[PDB]
Amino acid sequence: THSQGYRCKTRYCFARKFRRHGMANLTTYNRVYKLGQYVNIKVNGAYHKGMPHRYYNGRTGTIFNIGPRALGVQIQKRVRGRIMLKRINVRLEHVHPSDCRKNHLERVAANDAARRLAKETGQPVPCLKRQNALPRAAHVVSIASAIDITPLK
Amino acid sequence: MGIDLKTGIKKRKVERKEPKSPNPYIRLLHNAFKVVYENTGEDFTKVLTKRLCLSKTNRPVLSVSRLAHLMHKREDKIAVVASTVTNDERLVTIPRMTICALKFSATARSRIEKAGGRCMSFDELLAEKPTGDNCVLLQGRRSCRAVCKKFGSPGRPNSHVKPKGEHKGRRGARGRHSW
Amino acid sequence: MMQKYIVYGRRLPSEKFPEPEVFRMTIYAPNEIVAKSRFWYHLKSLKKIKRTHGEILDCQHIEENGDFVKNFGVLLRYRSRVGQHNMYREVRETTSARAMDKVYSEMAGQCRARYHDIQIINVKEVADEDVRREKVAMFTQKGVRFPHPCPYVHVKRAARTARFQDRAPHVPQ
Amino acid sequence: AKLKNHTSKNQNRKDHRNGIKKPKKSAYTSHKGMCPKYLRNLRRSRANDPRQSLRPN
Amino acid sequence: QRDIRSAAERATEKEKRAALVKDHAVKSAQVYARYYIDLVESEKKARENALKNNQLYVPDEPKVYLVVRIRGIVGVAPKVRTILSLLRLRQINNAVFMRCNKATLNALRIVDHYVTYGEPTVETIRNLIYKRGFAKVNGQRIPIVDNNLIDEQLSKHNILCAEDLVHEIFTCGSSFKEANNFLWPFQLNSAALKDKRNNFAEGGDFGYRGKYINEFVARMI
Amino acid sequence: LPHKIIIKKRKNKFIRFQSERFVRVKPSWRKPRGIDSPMRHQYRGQRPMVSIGYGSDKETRFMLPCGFFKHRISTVHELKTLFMNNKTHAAQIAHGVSARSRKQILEEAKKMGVRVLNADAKLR
RNA sequence: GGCGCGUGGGCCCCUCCUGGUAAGCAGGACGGGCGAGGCGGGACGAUCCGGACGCCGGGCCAGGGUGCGCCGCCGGGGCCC
Ligand SMILES: [Mg+2]
Ligand SMILES: [Mg+2]
Ligand SMILES: [Mg+2]
Ligand SMILES: [Mg+2]
Ligand SMILES: [Mg+2]
Ligand SMILES: [Mg+2]
Ligand SMILES: [Mg+2]
Ligand SMILES: [Mg+2]
Ligand code: NA
Repeated sequence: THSQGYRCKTRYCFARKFRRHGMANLTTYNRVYKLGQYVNIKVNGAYHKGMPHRYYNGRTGTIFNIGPRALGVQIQKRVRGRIMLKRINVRLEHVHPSDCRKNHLERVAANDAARRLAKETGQPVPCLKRQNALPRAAHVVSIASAIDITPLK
Repeated sequence: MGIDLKTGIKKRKVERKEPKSPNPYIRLLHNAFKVVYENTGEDFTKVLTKRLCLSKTNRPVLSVSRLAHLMHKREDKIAVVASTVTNDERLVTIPRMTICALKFSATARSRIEKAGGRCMSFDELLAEKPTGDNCVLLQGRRSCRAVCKKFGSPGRPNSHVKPKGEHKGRRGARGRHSW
Repeated sequence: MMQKYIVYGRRLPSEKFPEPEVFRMTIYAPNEIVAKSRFWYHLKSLKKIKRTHGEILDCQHIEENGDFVKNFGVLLRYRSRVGQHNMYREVRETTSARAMDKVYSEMAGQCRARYHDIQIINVKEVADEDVRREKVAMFTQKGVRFPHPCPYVHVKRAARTARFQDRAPHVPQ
Repeated sequence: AKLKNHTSKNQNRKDHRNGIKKPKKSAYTSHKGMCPKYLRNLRRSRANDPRQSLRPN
Repeated sequence: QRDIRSAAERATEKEKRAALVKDHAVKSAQVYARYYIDLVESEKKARENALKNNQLYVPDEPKVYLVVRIRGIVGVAPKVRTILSLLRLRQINNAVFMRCNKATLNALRIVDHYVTYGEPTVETIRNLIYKRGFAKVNGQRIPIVDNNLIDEQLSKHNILCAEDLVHEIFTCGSSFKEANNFLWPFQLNSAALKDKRNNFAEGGDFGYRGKYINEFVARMI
Repeated sequence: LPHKIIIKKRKNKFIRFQSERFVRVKPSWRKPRGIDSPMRHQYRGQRPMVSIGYGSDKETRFMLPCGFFKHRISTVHELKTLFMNNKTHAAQIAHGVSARSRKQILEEAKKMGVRVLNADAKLR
């Protein structure tokens, strides 16, 4: 039919991975979260309390509440021609920290370090801006070529 | 012909450029201050002309008590208001100040004349300080109207406004589970 | 109207292949854009190198002479409406670029095969003693003669301008 | 007499007509569902700070 | 903008600025003619020297394209509409300049069947700017007929006359963005085509043409 | 006074749709408004439609073929006043003025050097 | 942000599907069109191929074509009830 129970159409997204059944490792409980941190949502099918809805599987958001046992996560959801901010409570088995800012943090650190380095020696500051791949430059190649031909059918 | 003009472009906006009032005094003042701004480019004059174009619902009145409270660290400056100045009987005593307004109540005018203050007209402000040197521009609270407080949907969970008429029942008016 | 091009190409150097091997091919095409397209077409299929992973080192146009007449043998494969077939053809021309035009026109008129439906395997010049087809052979001999194959065309061509004439012209032979 | 049951044919075009509206910039800092003990401590720490307390005198 | 100086001071300073611009124009024209000749000669010499040593000389890749819109405005998909808006190609037979990166190249590939593009020559660029050049000033379309306008609007980027503008376009210098956006998109005459429906590679008309863009456009200026 | 040459973008009048087939439909212009109307769609064979664009150059709008601007009067006083710009304005006597008044007005106008467009009327 | 109208029988094309022997049949999906889009072409058509429109003079030319009706053609290679 068409019924829309809380867990409809979850035959594949809530199943365990191959040879990864059973209890979760203990790193999922003793890692530290702070307000404003970016996290990912991935549902674990062996834990049935604090489970988010199928819609939130594979989204990223920020922490707005640190609780005794659950976290509060803010997520942007599009509804028709508008975006709504949804706040949900998730238990620890369904949340992982997100590396969506690691590249920017490393870029900032490197930019500052390079700026410090050349100043002490006085060397000119290089360009600290990313470049989209530019066209190739002039160069010279050697020839030991192999003749290529088309085969018969 | 034959061009695309609706891809990264939005519809035009409508704003007031003229006072819209039949009163000839307001037309004269608006034109004079527009000329002054044309010949100097000063920001005070630009904001003044814009204010003179506003409608009555967007020009709330200002009291003498509020004016006194707003001139605490700047008693020597001139307060400029593009609205009427009313009286506040709740304030027994008022200090000495200079105010330029569109209109004054008879009582407010008399109270200011006593205490040694000065009530000024926009004509004299134009004559003396066209660019608003040593002047402060002030306005009232635009959200004070009783009509403004009834905007929205009373029956929704997240609104904080009251219905418009008189209601005597209980369904949906006694908590989130009154429905 | 074809030209002949020599194209050089290589895969871009990688960390585990600092100096990749170079490949050379001979292409007949109407211009150099088409020549490079066909080069990449064959390199993708034969060496597993796409245009995005490689680079073209040089596309050099080569002009022949064109004074005497030679016999050319062309080996090709083309796709029909029922699969693919091999084919050998013989043409008589002054240049190899001019022989390709004749071959393409014959394939279009007789088999209904277009430029992008044909693959030229090899083009070589044949001696008069090893010709395979009868038309080329009969034209390779000495002291060959025949009357004009279509003398009516001259008379027909002149009637387009002189619409009305005072007698029916004869066809000289 | 049967009529159509459902179509979403024109709905994506209507959504994009005035852009996709973003949320307000105050919805990100609401206290709507925060832990009460944290909120109470934040209130008392501010009030006792001389440099940021709004208590008169 | 309000000026404090009197009329005579403005007149005198204007004359001084005009003289400076004229001198700069003459110098730059001479320098750039020499530069173009030298570029061609050096490339030839490199080819010969490499050839003696059983080597191939691979020249530089194109840095700027000239892209022209060849298809109309009826029945266009949304993504194509957006991309064509971002290139400033809003009408059929308009043309623009474009720098080459992976970011721009991939978008061009997505809109391929609406445009044709290639690498221009100095002569094409000069003809386009001299005969069909207009400037975007405060949202108006102002004709370019003398070097005073260029100097007034682009002096802060060391661009003082038509020769500098041509050189900056051709070389894709450090001030390509400002110079390119200073120009209004070119409104060319109608185009002569072979077959609008297919790619140039297979005998059609849209896509990459290489150097044939020069003749294709020379018919249109 | 010299002026530019007068151009009329259209010489004929705009006739209402289908007014040649019925006496009850008058030729004065009305905008067609039917759901199937063929003149609303403007198919190739229909008659032209009114629009801004046929407008006259505003340098010569309202100018008579003689090159003057028309001014209607009915009294001798109306003539004396508001005819100091006699360069561009000519006088036209209203329909209902009688023969005696017309005589007086013509004498005054001839004295003042003002042109009269309908000078020959009521002269038998 | 305020106030307010019309609409709530839709249909067609491209590509992807479901029921049915099938249907110019019935039911769904991304994008476009007609509805509410003039003009040229497809002999002839609401939707196909081009092109989306103030009133005019001049030039260039898309799509489609160039025996005569009816504006506009030749040259070259092959086949041929
Ligand atoms: Mg319905
Ligand atoms: Mg198509
Ligand atoms: Mg008329
Ligand atoms: Mg109905
Ligand atoms: Mg049907
Ligand atoms: Mg209808
Ligand atoms: Mg439409
Ligand atoms: Mg004819
Ligand atoms: Na039509």
